[PDB]
Amino acid sequence: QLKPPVEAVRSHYDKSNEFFKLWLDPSMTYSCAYFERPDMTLEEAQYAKRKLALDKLNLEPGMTLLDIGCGWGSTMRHAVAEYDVNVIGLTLSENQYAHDKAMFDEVDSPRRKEVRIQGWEEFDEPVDRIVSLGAFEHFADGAGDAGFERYDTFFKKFYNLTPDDGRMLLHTITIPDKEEAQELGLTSPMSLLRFIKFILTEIFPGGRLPRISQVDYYSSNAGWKVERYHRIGANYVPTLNAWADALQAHKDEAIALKGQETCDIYMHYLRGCSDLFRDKYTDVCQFTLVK
Ligand SMILES: Nc1ncnc2c1ncn2[C@@H]1O[C@H](CSCC[C@H](N)C(=O)O)[C@@H](O)[C@H]1O
Ligand SMILES: CCCCCCCCCC[N+](C)(C)CCCCCCCCCC
Repeated sequence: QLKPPVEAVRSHYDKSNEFFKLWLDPSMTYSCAYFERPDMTLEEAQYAKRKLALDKLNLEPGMTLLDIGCGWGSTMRHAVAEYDVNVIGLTLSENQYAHDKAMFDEVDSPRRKEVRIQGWEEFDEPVDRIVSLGAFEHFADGAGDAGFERYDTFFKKFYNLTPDDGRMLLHTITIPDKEEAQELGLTSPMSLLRFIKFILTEIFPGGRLPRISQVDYYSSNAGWKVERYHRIGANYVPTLNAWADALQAHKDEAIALKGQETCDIYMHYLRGCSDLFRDKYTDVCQFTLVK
C-alpha cells in the first residue's frame, strides 16, 4: 500500500497557525480564490470559490461529503452550513487538525463534522461526494513511494468508494501540455529555474504539478469522465497578491512570530508565484469528474 508524505507536508503547513492567519483571509482558505464578480474581497472570492466547487457535486441533505486535504477547514464548515451534509476531512497537518477540531466545536449542528490526521492513501470508507482543493499537487509525492503512478491508485480507490451517481470535484494547479506550452511561447530563464529550485526546497518539498492529459489518463483509466474542465488560473494573481500584501502589512507582527528569514522567504515565494500564473507558466483547473 501507499505511504503518505507526512514530513514533506508538515514542513510547510505546520509552520504556525498564528502566522498563516496574519495573511490569509478570515476563513484561512489556502487555494486559488475565485473572483466571480469584480468587486469581491479576498474573503468573498474564497467563499465564491468554495461555492463554485460545491455546487458541482449536486449535494442533497444527509449525504456524506469527503474533503481530501481540508487545510484549515473552510470547505467543511461551508459544506455543512450551506448544503446540510455530513463532512469528513482529511489532512496530514497537526496544526490544521488542532485548529479544525476546535473550530467545529464552536458551532453545534446535527450533521457530522469530522477531521482526521489520515492520508487519502489510507482512507477506506463509502462516501457520496468528494472535493479536493489544492491538495492534489502533493498526491504524486509519498514517504518513499513518490511517482505519478500514484494517481492511478487515487482515482481507482475513490471510484470504488462512491455510488453510481458519484461525483468528484478535483481542483489543482497544472502545467501546460507539451503542445499548449510551445504555442504559449514559454521560456525558462535562469531566474525562473532558480525560483522553482527555491520553491521545491524551502516551500513545497515533493510537490508535483500534473498536466491536464495526466489527469485524463489516470482518471479515465479508473472509469471517470470529465463532465467539465473549468480553468481559472488567472484568479491566482489577485489571490497571491492579496496574500503577499497582507503579509507586508503585518510584517512586524510576522517577524515577531517566525523571525526575519521566514518572512523574507514567504514574501519571495508569494510574489514569485503570482507572476507564474499571470505569465501562463502555470494554471488552475477544476475537473468535474462523473461516472
Ligand atoms: N497524501 C495526503 N493525504 C491527505 N491530505 C494531504 C495529503 N498531502 C497533502 N494533504 C493536505 O492537503 C492540503 C493542502 S493546502 C489546501 C487546504 C484546503 N483544501 C483549502 O483549500 O484551504 C493540506 O491540508 C495537507 O495537509
Ligand atoms: C514546480 C514545483 C511545484 C510544487 C508545487 C506544490 C504545490 C502545493 C500547492 C499548495 N497550495 C494549494 C496550498 C497553494 C499555495 C499557493 C500557490 C503556489 C503555486 C506554486 C506554483 C509553482 C510553479
